[PDB]
Amino acid sequence: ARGPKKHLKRLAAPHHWLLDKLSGCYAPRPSAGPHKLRESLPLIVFLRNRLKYALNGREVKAILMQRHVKVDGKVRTDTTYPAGFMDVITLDATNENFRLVYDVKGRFAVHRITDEEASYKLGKVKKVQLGKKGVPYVVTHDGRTIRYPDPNIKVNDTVKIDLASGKITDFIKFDAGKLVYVTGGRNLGRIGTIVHKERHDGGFDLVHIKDSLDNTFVTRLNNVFVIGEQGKPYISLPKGKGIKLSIAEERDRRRAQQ
Amino acid sequence: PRAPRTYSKTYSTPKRPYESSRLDAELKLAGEFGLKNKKEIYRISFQLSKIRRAARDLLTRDEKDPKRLFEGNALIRRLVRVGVLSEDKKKLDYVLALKVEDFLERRLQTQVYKLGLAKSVHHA
Amino acid sequence: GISRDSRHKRSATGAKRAQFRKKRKFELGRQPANTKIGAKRIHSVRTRGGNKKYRALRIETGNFSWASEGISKKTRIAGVVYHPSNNELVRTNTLTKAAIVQIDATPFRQWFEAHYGQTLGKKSKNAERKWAARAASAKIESSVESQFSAGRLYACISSRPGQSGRCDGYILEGEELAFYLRRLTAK
Amino acid sequence: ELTVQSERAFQKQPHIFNNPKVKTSKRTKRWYKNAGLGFKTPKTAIEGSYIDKKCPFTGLVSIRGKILTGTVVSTKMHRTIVIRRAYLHYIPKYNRYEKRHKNVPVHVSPAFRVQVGDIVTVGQCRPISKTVRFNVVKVSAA
RNA sequence: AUUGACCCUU
RNA sequence: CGCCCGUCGCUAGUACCGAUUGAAUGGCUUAGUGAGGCCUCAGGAUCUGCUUAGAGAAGGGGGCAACUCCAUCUCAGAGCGGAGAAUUUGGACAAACUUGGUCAUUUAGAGGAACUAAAAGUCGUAACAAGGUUUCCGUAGGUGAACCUGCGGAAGGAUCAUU
RNA sequence: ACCCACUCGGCACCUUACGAGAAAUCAAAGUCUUUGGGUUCUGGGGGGAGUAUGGUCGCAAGGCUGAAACUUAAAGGAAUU
RNA sequence: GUCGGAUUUCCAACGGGGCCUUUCCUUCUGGCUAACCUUGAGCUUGGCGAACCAGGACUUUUACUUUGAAAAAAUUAGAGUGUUCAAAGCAGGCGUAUUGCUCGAAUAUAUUAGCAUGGAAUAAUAGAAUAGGAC
RNA sequence: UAUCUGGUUGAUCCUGCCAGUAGUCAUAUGCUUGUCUCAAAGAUUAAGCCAUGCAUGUCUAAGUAUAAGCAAUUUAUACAGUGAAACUGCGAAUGGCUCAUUAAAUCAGUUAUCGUUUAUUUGAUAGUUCCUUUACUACAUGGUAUAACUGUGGUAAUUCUAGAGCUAAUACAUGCUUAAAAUCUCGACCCUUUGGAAGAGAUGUAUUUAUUAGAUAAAAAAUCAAUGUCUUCGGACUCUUUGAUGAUUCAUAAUAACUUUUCGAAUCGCAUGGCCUUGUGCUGGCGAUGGUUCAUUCAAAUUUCUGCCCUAUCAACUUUCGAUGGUAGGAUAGUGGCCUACCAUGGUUUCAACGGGUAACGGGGAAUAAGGGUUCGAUUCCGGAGAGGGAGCCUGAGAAACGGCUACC
RNA sequence: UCUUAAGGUAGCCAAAUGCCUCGUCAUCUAAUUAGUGACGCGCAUGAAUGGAUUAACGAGAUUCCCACUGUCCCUAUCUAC
Repeated sequence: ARGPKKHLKRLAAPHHWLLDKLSGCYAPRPSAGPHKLRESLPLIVFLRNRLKYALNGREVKAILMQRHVKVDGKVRTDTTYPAGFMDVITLDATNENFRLVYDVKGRFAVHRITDEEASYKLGKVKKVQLGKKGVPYVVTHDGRTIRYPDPNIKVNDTVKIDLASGKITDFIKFDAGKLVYVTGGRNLGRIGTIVHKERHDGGFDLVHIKDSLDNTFVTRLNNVFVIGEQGKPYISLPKGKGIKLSIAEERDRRRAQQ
Repeated sequence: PRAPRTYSKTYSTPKRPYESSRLDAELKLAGEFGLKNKKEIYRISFQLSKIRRAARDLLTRDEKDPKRLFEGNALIRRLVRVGVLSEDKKKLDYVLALKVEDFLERRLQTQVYKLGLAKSVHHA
Repeated sequence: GISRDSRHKRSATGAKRAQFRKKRKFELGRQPANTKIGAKRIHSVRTRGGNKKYRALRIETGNFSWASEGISKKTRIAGVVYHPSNNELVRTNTLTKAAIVQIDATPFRQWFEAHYGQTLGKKSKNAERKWAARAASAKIESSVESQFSAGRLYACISSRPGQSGRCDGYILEGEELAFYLRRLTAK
Repeated sequence: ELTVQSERAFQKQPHIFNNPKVKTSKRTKRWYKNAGLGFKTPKTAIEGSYIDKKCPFTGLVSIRGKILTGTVVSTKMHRTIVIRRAYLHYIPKYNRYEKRHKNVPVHVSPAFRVQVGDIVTVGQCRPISKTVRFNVVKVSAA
């Protein structure tokens, strides 16, 4: 009590960080920012464990302070800056762009992308409102707010954002027959092809979702993130394309193509 | 504090401390496989009981169950790789019917004597 | 140390709860303003997250609204005449919300004069056309005119002086006016 | 609730205005709303004379969260009644249940007339009183 | 018709 | 010549009752006194801004010797204000004591009265045989002690039986 | 009123063991390790002890409720010679 | 016939859907025309409709059971991986080893409660009776 | 990994317990003890008391330095340091420890905030002030005097501190930097009924006063008190159209005033660019630190449903004056008997209320388990509570904080 | 077993009954030949010469406590006669 917490113990950090239980009794508490604490990947862990570029929090601090790593077009020299879903982490050294997307097994994976692809990013709108002076605006899953949006945009839609300015270049509506990326729950990391939804007047809408292998599951409306249209997807997918092969099938795949 | 490092026992003592048949069998195994204590026999019996319990709880599951299939393949393959299971039978019946003597003869201590570097298991 | 939590209270079944916590800052209360009339005095009180409140003490004048005419002017308060909460507040002339007070209503009289060109109680072409167009609507009811004649209009405080620091109010009209006038005359 | 203005204060819907300048039929303006979730606004609440700022429809309270049902056991309180929710509690050791009940106190708007034995459904609102957290939204017995 | 009792361990 | 019951005697333990209008510790709880902080009625050291004012002792142009627009040390007389420490009014929160009230947990006691445990104590022989008056139950009375006796009941009786 | 044949309901009895039981024995004490028709009450080694304490009922005698400390390896049932 | 992984003339069972048998896939009204009376020398310019919309009619009231999201990590079971074995740990493994490439950190949810969802058998609960009953 | 054996007898079946037997992140203790890995550890009794030392401070290129502080350069006489102390800002509300209290309380899943606060983070977002108004007021931009520091120190004593002198600001109070479409009143005009031209004051945000809008899903004729657009007055009338939620007095917009004046940058770093009526002019970049408000994040506070050990040698409990509810107000960041004033007599309970005990913080979990269970969980994580016992507060976004203050014991 | 028959039972007790005696122990107090509670070989308690107990009552005897006070420390003053 008495005020907000500032430490984060190991075994209490989110499991999708792949942080070992030994080697320290604390984990980097993601600072306040664009994404929630649980569903965020701090730059410390991304540049220390995910990429192994830095062997120490000191080395990550040096990297961030001298500003090689820039997130979403801004340097973001915070040692535990919360970098969550759909963020672009750019390294000017070696000119490499990472898109922060989940893998098949619910973990933020490394995802090399080209410069033109890292130019833009997609964001799910969280709510559309009218700010002061009667200016409509939309808020995204990244905490971004866009003023004077296209009047057609509604809740649960997604926006392709130029990421250089505040303009929304494109937008995709949330409708049946649309390719999504389920973010959270048991199905964290599947490509969607929505079939339909249950409104469930009162809260917690559930949408039914079949991947490419004709496997159908159910997820929550807030839990589902649309990343393109049926056919071509707006952005690239990590290795595996998020289909959640069963454990036996994964065993066969490993034993054959080790 | 730091995370708790997990530890577990690797052996179990017999229920009846003084059984003539069990004592004679264990002393026979100790003498003919060159073991320092009966704790080694207890340890091998513990692992054998663990894998037998796993196999039994596997068999209680219906056929074509994904869990039964996967866990059966894993257990059988591990036993074959170590060498206590037959290299031609994945029936899992032998998985419910391994033997402490098989585990002991698979242990390295007798492997040196078998391959002929020892001339005696205690020399090994 | 005025508290505001319900852990000090008897349980709904009637059971006496035991002590669980020391009194907490986030569950505190503070003393009443007990606003009065004359020589306006405001003390700032710092609340959670800054968010200053204005404890009105002895506030002299307020802002009152005539809803039918859509007007609001700053007015002086003569005194409290009725309070549904406590008659002691009436006897003491204490200002709280929903307290009925008498006001001079002279700015309202001047506004009505300049707006309608109608006398109360006992020139230009533009002014005349405005008055003629706005006329045929100065027959509100007997009691508003009677209050204007007596010079003390009835108005109830709709603001909270001890919180916003203003004794803002609105003039009573129609069924509300008849209700409170009946309460006043019945004794 | 024989007369609307029995209390020392004047009862009216806050920020609802009845302009006296215009004098036509229906001189007093009554504000209502539908509560959502498929519940229908009673005609009594539509055309009544009560104010009752705690009504789901005419009042300023908003209904959201849990929705329960129960048979009322007490109507001896002003504008609030107590419903009995009877349920079975499972006990694994004995692999069977016991009868358990929970009395939840609820606020009933003058649009509803209920008596002991009536089966009413209520919905969660913000804390109305020390114990009342629900509002009656329907009655299923007569 | 009266008939009470008979040490400890083994 | 088995076993066995109870007084009485000895030794050692264990609780129980117990005057002391016992004691201690807390929980709530008639009342009373009531520190301190906080709001408030005042209070007002002290610090500090504004003006057409009057001069005791310099003054400078104007025909500078019968007059001056501003004035150096400058204030005792005036009014407009701002902050404002002691002190203090009424409150509201309320810590610590008394006599009360129980509640709960401990605890000291002169003395009293039981039970239990003890290789070989005394008095009887109540029970086990029809145990020599068949046993036992409930109740009542009596009595060194087991026990005796009345009334009703049981058989777990010493009778499964009188055509 | 008797005598026959049934029938319903009683107090019981004789025979046997399908069964049950430690046995004595039991047509229920059966249909209970092939364990479940419904339901109430009671017991958890022997003593201390139906005692102490509190409560409540009674005029009382006492009734109902009712421990523990401590002590002890047997008490006990049914049968056999 | 597929070097333990069979598109088939399989004529034997099982588990689900549809229709008729007095047996109803909760409606009064339009647009993307919809189980559509209108077919183009072979994706129709005119009715039905809830796999989607609205004002009346609701998951006949439940219990119960099926499935689905959640029930933090660590712990448990459990895939892997020569920590020299092991307890552990989540590490590691391979090059034209100048450059470098690369797998993994899965899988059960722990009474019950709440939320959706199929069923409706079993066990309850109401309807039309001095008809203020239904179309 | 579904197992028993010894003990009542002369012997037998039983009941029944005693004893054995195995395990224990269950302790203690005895004897013994060579290696490797790993590792609990003043919980129990005393949340008893504590000597001593340490455990909370903090700097950049980028808020203030003339230190009787240090080391000191010139391709330009038109401007390069490190900096102890002390102001200023932030932090010290995290962590760590412990388990005393606490039995529908905490806590566990589950909800709600349309019932609230929220430093920081992130994104977006402020051309309207000069309020007795064509000037009491500088924006090539202003005051106060306050720390450090300098002399004398006052006591045995503290992280005690005074009188005098300077001097800062991102400390404090005023204060201004535009040539934007557009409404309401004040009118000379003909005594009007399409009447309209001169120029003023208000129209930023904060105003949590009153009022209006925030609508919608289906074919004609109509005199009314006042033509509205074009308009041979003989007539056509189109252009009204503003979002979300399951749901609002929702977000926002608009109308009338009030504010004792919130904010709307008198703040810093970086090598220096371009324009020329070459003026110590005009224009200009990358930042740092502030800053309305809105979202976002970290949070917080309340909150729905269900679930907790033993006890009836606890059966009725709560209810002058809070117990249940209603109305109104106060207070709160907010809802609410949270508290006041008036009224009603309600609310819980054998489906165990209320009371008492706990050698009770709750959960994740642990030991042991054929199944079903039993016992344990102070303790590596989460959530509570506490800093010797209460109580009350300052500061702060956040504390009823204790390595903060005040008072009582 | 003796004296003249029996041999003080239940109770109660330094009691209004106990000599020794201001009994012994506990408690009450700073201190107690006092008071209360116990003890009992009780000179010389004890059962309608009634024993024990007992609510209520008492101008009965006694002990302590609170309240109160000129009883006292320690006296002073006033009024009437």
